[PDB]
Amino acid sequence: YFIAADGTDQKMKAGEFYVLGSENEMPWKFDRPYKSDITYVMDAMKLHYTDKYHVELRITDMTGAEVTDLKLVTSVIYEPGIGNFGEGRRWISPITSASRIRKNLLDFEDGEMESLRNAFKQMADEGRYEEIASFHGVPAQCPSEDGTMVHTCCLHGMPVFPHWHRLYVSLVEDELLARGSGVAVPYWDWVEPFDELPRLINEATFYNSRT
Amino acid sequence: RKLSYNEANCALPLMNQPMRPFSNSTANNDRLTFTNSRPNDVFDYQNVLHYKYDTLNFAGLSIPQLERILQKNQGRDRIFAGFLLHGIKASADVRIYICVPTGIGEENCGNYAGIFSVLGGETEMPWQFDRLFRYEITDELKKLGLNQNSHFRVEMELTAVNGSKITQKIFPNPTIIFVPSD
Amino acid sequence: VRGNLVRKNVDRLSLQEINSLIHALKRMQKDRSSDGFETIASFHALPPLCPNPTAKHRHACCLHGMATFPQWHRLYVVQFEHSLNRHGAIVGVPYWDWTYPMTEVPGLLTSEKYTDPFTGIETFNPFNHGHISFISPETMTTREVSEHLFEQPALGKQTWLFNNIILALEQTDYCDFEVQFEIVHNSIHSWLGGKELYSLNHLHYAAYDPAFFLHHSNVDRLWVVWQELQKFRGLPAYESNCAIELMSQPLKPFSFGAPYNLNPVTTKYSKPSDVFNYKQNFHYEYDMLEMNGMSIAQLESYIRQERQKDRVFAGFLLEGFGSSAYATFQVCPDVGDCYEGSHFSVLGGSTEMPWAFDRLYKMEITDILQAMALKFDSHFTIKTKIVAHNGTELPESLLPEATIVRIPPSAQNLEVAIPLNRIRRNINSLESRDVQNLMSALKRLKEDESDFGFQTIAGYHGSLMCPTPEAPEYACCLHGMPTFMHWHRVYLLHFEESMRRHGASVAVPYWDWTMPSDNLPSLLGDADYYDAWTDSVIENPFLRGHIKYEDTYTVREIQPELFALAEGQKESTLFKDVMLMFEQEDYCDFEVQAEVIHNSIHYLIGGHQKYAMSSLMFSSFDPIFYVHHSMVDRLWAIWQELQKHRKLPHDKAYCALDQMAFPMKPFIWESNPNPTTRAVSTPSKLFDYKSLGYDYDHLNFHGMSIGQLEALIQKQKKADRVFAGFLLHGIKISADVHLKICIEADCQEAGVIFVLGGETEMPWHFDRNYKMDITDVLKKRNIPPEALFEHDSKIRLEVEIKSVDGAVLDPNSLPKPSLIYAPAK
Amino acid sequence: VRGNLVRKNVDRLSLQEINSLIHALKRMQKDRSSDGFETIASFHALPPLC
Amino acid sequence: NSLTPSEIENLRNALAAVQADKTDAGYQKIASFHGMPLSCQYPDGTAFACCQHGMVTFPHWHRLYMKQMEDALKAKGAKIGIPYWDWTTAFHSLPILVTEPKNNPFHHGYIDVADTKTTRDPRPQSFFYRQIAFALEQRDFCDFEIQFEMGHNAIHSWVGGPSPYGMSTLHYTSYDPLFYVHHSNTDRIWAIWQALQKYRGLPYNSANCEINKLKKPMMPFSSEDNPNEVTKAHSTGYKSFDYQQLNYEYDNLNFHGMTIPQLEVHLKKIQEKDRVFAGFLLRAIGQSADVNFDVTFGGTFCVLGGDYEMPWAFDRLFLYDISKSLVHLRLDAHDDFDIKVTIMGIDGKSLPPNLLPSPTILFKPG
Amino acid sequence: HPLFIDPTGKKAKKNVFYSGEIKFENKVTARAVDARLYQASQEGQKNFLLEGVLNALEQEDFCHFEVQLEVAHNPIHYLVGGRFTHSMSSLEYTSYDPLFFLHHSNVERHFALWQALQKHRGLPTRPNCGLNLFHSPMEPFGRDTNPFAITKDNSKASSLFDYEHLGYAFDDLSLNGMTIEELEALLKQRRSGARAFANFRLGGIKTSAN
Ligand SMILES: *[C@@H]1O[C@H](CO)[C@@H](O[C@@H]2O[C@H](CO)[C@@H](O[C@@H]3O[C@H](CO)[C@@H](O)[C@H](O[C@H]4O[C@H](CO)[C@@H](O)[C@H](O)[C@@H]4O)[C@@H]3O)[C@H](O)[C@H]2NC(C)=O)[C@H](O)[C@H]1NC(C)=O
Ligand SMILES: *[C@@H]1O[C@H](CO)[C@@H](O[C@@H]2O[C@H](CO)[C@@H](O)[C@H](O)[C@H]2NC(C)=O)[C@H](O)[C@H]1NC(C)=O
Ligand SMILES: *[C@@H]1O[C@H](CO)[C@@H](O[C@@H]2O[C@H](CO)[C@@H](O)[C@H](O)[C@H]2NC(C)=O)[C@H](O)[C@H]1NC(C)=O
Ligand code: CUO
Ligand code: CUO
Ligand code: CUO
Repeated sequence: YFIAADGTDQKMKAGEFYVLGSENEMPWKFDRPYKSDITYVMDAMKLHYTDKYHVELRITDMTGAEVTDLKLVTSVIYEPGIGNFGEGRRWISPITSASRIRKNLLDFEDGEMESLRNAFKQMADEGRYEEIASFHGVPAQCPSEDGTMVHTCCLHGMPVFPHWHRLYVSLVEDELLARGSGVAVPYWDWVEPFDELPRLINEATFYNSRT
Repeated sequence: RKLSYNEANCALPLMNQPMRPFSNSTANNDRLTFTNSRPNDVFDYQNVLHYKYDTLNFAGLSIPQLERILQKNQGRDRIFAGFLLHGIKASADVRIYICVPTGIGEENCGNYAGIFSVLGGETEMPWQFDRLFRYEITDELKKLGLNQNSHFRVEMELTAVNGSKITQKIFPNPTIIFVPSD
Repeated sequence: VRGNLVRKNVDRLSLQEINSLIHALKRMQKDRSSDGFETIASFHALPPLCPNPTAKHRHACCLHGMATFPQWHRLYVVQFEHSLNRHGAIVGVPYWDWTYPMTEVPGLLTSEKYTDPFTGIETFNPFNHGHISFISPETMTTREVSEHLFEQPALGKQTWLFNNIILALEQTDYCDFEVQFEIVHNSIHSWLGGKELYSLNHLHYAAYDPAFFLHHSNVDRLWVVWQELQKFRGLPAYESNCAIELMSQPLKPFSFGAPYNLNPVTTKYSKPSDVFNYKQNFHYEYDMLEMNGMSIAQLESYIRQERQKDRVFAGFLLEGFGSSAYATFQVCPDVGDCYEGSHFSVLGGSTEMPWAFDRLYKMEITDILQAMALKFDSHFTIKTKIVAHNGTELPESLLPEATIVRIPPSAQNLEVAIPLNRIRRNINSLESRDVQNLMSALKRLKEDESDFGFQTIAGYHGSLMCPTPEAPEYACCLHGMPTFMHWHRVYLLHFEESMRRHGASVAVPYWDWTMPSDNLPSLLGDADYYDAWTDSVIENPFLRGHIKYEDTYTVREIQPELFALAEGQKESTLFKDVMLMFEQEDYCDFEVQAEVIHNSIHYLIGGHQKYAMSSLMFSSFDPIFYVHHSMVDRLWAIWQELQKHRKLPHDKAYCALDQMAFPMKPFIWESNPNPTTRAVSTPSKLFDYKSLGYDYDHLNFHGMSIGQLEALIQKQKKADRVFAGFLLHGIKISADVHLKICIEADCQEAGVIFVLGGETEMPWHFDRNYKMDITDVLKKRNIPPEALFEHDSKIRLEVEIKSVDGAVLDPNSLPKPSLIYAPAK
Repeated sequence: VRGNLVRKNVDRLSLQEINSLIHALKRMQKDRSSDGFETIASFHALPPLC
Repeated sequence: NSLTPSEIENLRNALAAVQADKTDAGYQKIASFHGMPLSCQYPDGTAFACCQHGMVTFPHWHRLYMKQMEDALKAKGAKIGIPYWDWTTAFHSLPILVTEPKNNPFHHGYIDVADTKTTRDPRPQSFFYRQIAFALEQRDFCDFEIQFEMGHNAIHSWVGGPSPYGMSTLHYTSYDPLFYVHHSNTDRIWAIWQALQKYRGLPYNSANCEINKLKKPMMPFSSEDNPNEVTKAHSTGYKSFDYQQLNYEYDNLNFHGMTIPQLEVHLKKIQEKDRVFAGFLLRAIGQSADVNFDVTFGGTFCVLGGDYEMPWAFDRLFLYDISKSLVHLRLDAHDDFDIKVTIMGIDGKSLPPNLLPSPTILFKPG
Repeated sequence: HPLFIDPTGKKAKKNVFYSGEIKFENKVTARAVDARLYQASQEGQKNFLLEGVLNALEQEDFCHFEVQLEVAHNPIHYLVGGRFTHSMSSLEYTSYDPLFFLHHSNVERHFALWQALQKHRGLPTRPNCGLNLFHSPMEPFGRDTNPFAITKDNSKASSLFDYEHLGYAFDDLSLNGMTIEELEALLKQRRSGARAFANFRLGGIKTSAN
């Protein structure tokens, strides 16, 4: 079965299935539809589920010759995510493809800190992290539109401010884990009042147990 | 709240242009950030950037408890100061003072209400917030026994990160907003 | 004590009233006092006095591009008002409202000369123009009229001002109101002023043109309307919660008690906070607080309906520059073709006090995006070109590039004042006049030989005419599938239109067969009636339809069981069947239950006959068809309401998206009488009935509110139930399936289900099985559901299907039932 | 409880009001029932019933 | 829940059956004991209400009382035991059997003494879960009971509301079919605990505090005029601990989704985080009232009581965790706080003030 | 109803009884029923139809029976026909409506009942009233073109006093479940007492009237 639009008209195969049959097989018909998800090919066509798409299929027997004709496929169901806490779902923390856990800096342990330090030191020893800071920093890499002038690349006036830095913290963490970090980049909550700065960043030196 | 979370109803034409340092083939060679450089790509962090936070509760409050607090906050009469901000070529601290008129003659001023910061650098990309930033001055007015109806004005004192060259009248005068309780 | 002055509409002014106005202005124009015209015109802008009259450097006086703009100009009009009232005007300052579409500039504004009817002397019309004293005695204001002033409503389109005036009046926040409001007002300044230097488009000289004060009399009126709206909404009308800071700073030059302002009242209320209560302070009234003839009530309704739509806006951030200019923005997709978006204007001069809006000025582009066939999150941009008064194109760098914001629909109930003739009512509630109106209308329609006629529309269902004529080899009706409801909804719509076309002031009634009925309701039952207006006796048009190509009238052989199905009264089988349908929280699950019951009634009123309601091919020719289909449609509306009451989807459904997109077959074709049913051929569009222009009075099942329905629905889910499942499909004929449960070889009737069909059918297969609970039947035989799982006793279901023409009876071509156990959650 | 009908001045009518008026009278002019134009017109004079 | 028809089916008839025996009680005598009509006498023979709440022997009396009631459906197709509904598990609505308006024996009872059927007025993570779990946490029996009784009567407060004829009142509660069914559950909770102990090697069919009182016999179950031999046999305190010789069984003593062993892990798991509790002294008062806490909301809990009830005072404090309150105010058990309370009567009024003294406020690590 | 449902599905046929077609001039005869015809109401109006024939059944002359029978038979024609010109309401077209004959089978059945009652005891069943009108063959039955000989032979009113030879019989001819002796009991004991009557002098007014 393929999905076709009215426009091009261009098609994309949505997969196949086999139904088993013989000459004297038991009379049978489903009281339920066989569902195949077909969601990927839909997004691949840049085709929203509302635009007119008629569903088309071709059927073959075991030999080469084509069989005609059928079949009722007039139903294309839309399955909403279980997580969006919508009309049909109660509030449930959605299960996601999430690898790394970022945790509170205060909840860190003696080992997890030394792990994070050594991993980042390696990132600092090699020329890497300064290169990442330079995405945001003062050497300007952003000269548009003509360009008269070059600007710092980070976006601060926009509503897409969080998006930019959401990506920044992602980039540094991804490179940090590859440098063997035991944990993802932690958040430290300034929202909780403190008389001093965190262990991790405050003191100029730490005792390294390995060396 | 049943609202948009992985999408934005707000300023749309910004959401499809890829982040300029990340979208650039150089120097971003990390394929992860490169492909997902467009603002809409990075909305659900978990599925795309494969990370999570241990708990998404704030100050020890589960999210239902959070919205409960937030709703109680809206349950009372509150008063705000409106700030129209934009790109200076330097970062600065602006402090809020509540100016109270003295009976005879007219007079003023200084009572410390709050502080907030604006960030910047000489070569930053220019910008202008198209809505007011709000600061709740409600409790400070209460300590002055003041009201939304009572006579007063709000003055900002711009101290930049120089420590010196205390800045002078960069932003429109603070607006005063009153939100009555529901 | 004198009594308030009334600000009349211009065209309403009488010859006496115009006269006193024209002579009064004549004097205050010649008046060199500070009560005079040149002097008051000085208050606004160019001969500046505003920082204070003594300043070395001065700016323009009036407030513009800030929250207190309405207040300043309110007080500025009463300044001009009090002058000419003391100069002998019997009325307040007239307005010309742009709320109504414009065909022309008002007479007292446009005609250069005026003749006094009473003294017969032709003189120069004082309102035609104004003199600018300081420039030269020989210097007058001049005007240029843009055709953008005279726009009239199109098919779907509406005039710029109308859309944008409502857009302002929609706002609930004063500052959000003010920003939208001012720019709406800016339009006339540009449209009457034009590119002329001494005009209304120049901030400097605008007040020197006398039209300024008539125009702003309306600007003031709009604020009073918005003020009135806020009172209606239970909001602060006479106070402003935003920009509180500005409501203290007094209005110049009005604030000067000393020689510059002689008005005692204007000085006293120079504070913008005091400018609010116009009737008590400044003593003036309006004749009518109306937007284009709408009451403030009608206004808010329109407003709330528009808030239900899915809308998207172009946002503009405006910072002020002298001089005045107008902006044009276009909506441009990724492909090169650009479409024209709307346009707006700013008012400015060189001496203006610098101004910046702290919010976005919104423009609606939602109607334009739909024309461009792309949604809100699709790739599209906005290019803006702004030309000055001068007028050279001003750099795109001058104003920040536009933003775009989509506001989601707000799902909540509305009034909504629906035309009396377009509501569908319970057939037993109809008064004698509705009955007579319907009958006269139906007789004419059946007599109609045009395509609008009864034969033609009845031919849409049971034919023989599905695409493409003449290929079929097909029948053209939609069942059984989710799109079944939809098709018959347009069909019923199509019927309602034809009714109205012959003078029906009554929408198609619904007959409630779920209530106990001893016989068919009289409107449908009576054979003939005596007209008084004609001495003739004529037969009820609802009784039978004539089938033209078959040369036979419809027949109604009523099974005694039809009445017996609902004799509960609340224990009635029909009640139980429908409540089980209402429980469904999926649209497709709702549909099968809905249509099976629909087939039940079809069968029982015209049973065991060809050319009857029971036979699918000819049922539409019997007039009660539509009345029945009014009922099933209402049932769906109740479900939609039930669905909206639960958080579940009401306006759309996630089912057969393959069908919902494509529009339906008999209606689309170019050979269709009315264009309206053609427009709504798509199933997606008829999902909500209100948008189609009709409504049911009322929406409740038996004596229960919707909340009470869900309560009784939940209660049924709190008990254990046992269903029999029926996968159904199209046999080439109508049939009744009798269900018997057998505890042993002894069998008793468990229930019955009906099937619609005809020789010319559209082959149909259901998506799931229709359900019917025999739980109460089981409880009657004292076989608790545990025994269903027991090997002994042995129990079975037997089905005897009988053809529409008895018996015949048919060997079993329908799948055998299934036992489904639903434990309470 | 249904709000009072307003008798407006003719020249004051908006396009929406004019339109709904045109279509109403058009139907009631075609309405052959007693609530139609012809029958209501009779109440005044010539086809007499008094 | 999980009932299979006609399992439901048999019972109504049985409940129907005893609605009038009505000789033995038949049901009204069986009702009186918790209910209003006077159970017993001081030696001066003055009216008492032979209700045995407020004391440590609280469960036995009831757990029995179910029995008396339970026996009463005897061979009337009393084919299974009185069911229990786990009020711990959060619930949008009340349970059917006692809801169905028509032809249902569980809707209401009648009262010869008042000429009326019962009236009930319900009033608005799961609160009871948190409240019960604590009770389970405890290891002393006495410590357990105070929480066990208070968790319990929270429902007699909320099911009944403001009707004298109702579950909120001591006087006529016992009359409403809802009452036993709530019980099975209360009893079940107790049983679970016993299993808990047993798991922990603490005494379960015994109890070291107080030796005083378990030995006092219990009327009416004492009384000669109780024509059931069994209850009298265990009329005592110390008997009635082993419910095994009753003889009944609960389908499963598992708190929702937990093996007993699973349960201790849970509690053990809870116990990690340091908590903070408030404990009140509660003591007899004729009326029945609900009490609402404050510092944000800290509330709440209810006390069951009626006219002519034996007076009682708890030996120990009643604890209610208020940690969520502190986080709410962001306090550290360090910053110091005012614990403000309120105490409404079941009838519309009137929140009279203590009465109860002052709440102590105590901290548990951790 | 205007349509007859045959047990066989088939096609519907205009049921012959609803409307008789008037072939000369042009069709048809519908009927505007008057409300008086239906008296199922709780007490009132009283059954005036019954009282009508009940009043004729009491009279023991033929003349008196005849005038009271004929008047009592008019309500049906009037109330069924109603304002409509072509119907039972006028004697000009009433015979074209099939209900006419279903109506007159009853009034003849009443006539039989009366002769039975006179025969009960002990009075003539003969018309002693219109002797001269009895000797002429009543048109158009005595007409030369009569399809049936049985009516042409009995076309004289003289030979129509009895109906046994006319080849028909009624199943009951007892109004409202009353024995011939039960009816006579009511009749005879409605005769007992002081009475008062509205005396009407009637004749043709060239129209039907109430
Ligand atoms: C995508 O990124 C690439 C690089 O990742 C970027 O190209 C870079 O552009 C910058 C900006 O011009 C180049 O910057 C150089 O920086 C050094 C100092 O670090 C300077 O010596 C150079 O010029 C300086 O002096 C000039 C006067 O003599 C000044 O006018 C100028 O502003 C500097 O101060 C020089 O600018 C850098 O070499 C490139 N690198 C590469 C690899 O191209 C590119 O612009 C980005 N593309 C887009 C579309 O954003
Ligand atoms: C630090 O002080 C300097 C002045 O010595 C400020 O510099 C000027 O700032 C204004 C804007 O306020 C600019 O228009 C001038 O071009 C700046 N001149 C120079 C030489 O920098 C600077 O703004 C201050 N920065 C901070 C953070 O206060
Ligand atoms: C027409 O108008 C524009 C602006 O009104 C004039 O240019 C402005 O000149 C001032 C300096 O006096 C600048 O500050 C503005 O930036 C200029 N314009 C804009 C739009 O920003 C222009 O010179 C005029 N040209 C004509 C038609 O005479
Ligand atoms: O700096 Cu750009 O991010 Cu905080
Ligand atoms: O307001 Cu001053 O301009 Cu129309
Ligand atoms: O009409 Cu298509 O079936 Cu009811």
